[PDB]
Amino acid sequence: HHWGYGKHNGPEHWHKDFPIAKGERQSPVDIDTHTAKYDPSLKPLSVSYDQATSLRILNNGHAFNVEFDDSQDKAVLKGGPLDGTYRLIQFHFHWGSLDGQGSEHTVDKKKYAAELHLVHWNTKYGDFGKAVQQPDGLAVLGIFLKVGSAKPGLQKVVDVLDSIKTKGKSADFTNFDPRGLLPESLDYWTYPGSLTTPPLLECVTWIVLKEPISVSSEQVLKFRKLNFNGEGEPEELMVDNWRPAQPLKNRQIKASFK
Ligand SMILES: NS(=O)(=O)c1cc(C(=O)NCCO)c(SC2CCCCC2)cc1Cl
Ligand SMILES: [Zn+2]
Repeated sequence: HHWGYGKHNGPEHWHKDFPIAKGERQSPVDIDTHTAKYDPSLKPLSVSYDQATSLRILNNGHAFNVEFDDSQDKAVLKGGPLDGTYRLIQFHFHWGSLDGQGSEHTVDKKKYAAELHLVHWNTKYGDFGKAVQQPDGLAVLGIFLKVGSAKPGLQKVVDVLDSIKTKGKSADFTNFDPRGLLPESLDYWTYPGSLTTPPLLECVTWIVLKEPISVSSEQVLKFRKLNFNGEGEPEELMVDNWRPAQPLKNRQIKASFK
């Protein structure tokens, strides 16, 4: 039946329902750090999350989303490679069954334990659903996670996961500050790509930070206790919910640094 990450419905099957899976600007990609060229014309990124209003956390059967009120200009991304203003709508993660895999992007073929995606939509198109129909509709800030020291700012998310164990469960999640998930440096790579989940639309400017954040083994172990299945169905741990790297094709990855 429906797409997922399992034995029979995972990434290698998605093209049959979503032929753009084999398109010309698919994500994620391996970032070859020696080939990415420093681009002096990029700007510092502007991440303005001071007025971010979180509302709720949802297990959607693929990952979990932390949702924001995007009905006004509050939490916005701009600058860097972007023109105009992009509003935060949600964040989620991809992660592995073991610490040696889980990220979607890779760096010189290195896999991180997990990757955080902060999803934003371009306010010139009025709403998220119109934005995903445009080549410059979305901007995703991607952040790698390695296992080491705990990330204090992640603990509020970790502790609510037992309340949204299974697909379709949600919980109130107000007053969460996403600034606590950022690394110290905003040095980044950028390229034109796609959603990494069906429908795989080619509507995303990717901005991938170079500096990972560190989370503890105990924090990532709580992610791995979530379930892909619904309540009362046989348990399928939510692990390995990442799409592998796709062909770069006719694209350049640009560096904001060096
Ligand atoms: N992994 S990613 O490329 O950052 C990305 C993921 C999703 C997303 O939440 N996917 C889960 C299955 O729908 C969404 S929202 C989703 C996709 C379009 C229709 C609305 C649901 C947007 C992005 Cl950019
Ligand atoms: Zn994602």
